[PDB]
Amino acid sequence: MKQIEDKLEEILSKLYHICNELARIKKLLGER
Amino acid sequence: RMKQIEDKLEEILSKLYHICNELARIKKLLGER
Amino acid sequence: MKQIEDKLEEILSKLYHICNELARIKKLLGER
Amino acid sequence: RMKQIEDKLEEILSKLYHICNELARIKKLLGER
Repeated sequence: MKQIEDKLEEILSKLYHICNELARIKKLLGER
Repeated sequence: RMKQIEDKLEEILSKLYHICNELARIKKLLGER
Repeated sequence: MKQIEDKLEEILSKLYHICNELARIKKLLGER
Repeated sequence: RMKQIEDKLEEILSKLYHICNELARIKKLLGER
């Protein structure tokens, strides 16, 4: 169960990296 | 057409933020085990 | 706890929608 | 430049599939409660 809690933190960190990268992609497309 | 992609990325980012909040909420409930 | 299991199924379904849409976006960009 | 975006979307999709498998693995472990 703690292994699950630690996995969730890990997954959340990965998702924040993805959000940052999608925002970068949306910027780049916006720049033309 | 590129504006439609941009707008969809914006929508996908908001959905992903919602998912992150829900998974954070789960994590808190597991720390209350 | 079952509420958590049901939330995870819900989140997974949403993520599969997102994957499908990103693939559509990658197609569209590829088409020029 | 557009090929770099496409390649990054491909990388992000593979990361999201990995996340989906990990969350499915959690879900199974919660059904074994």
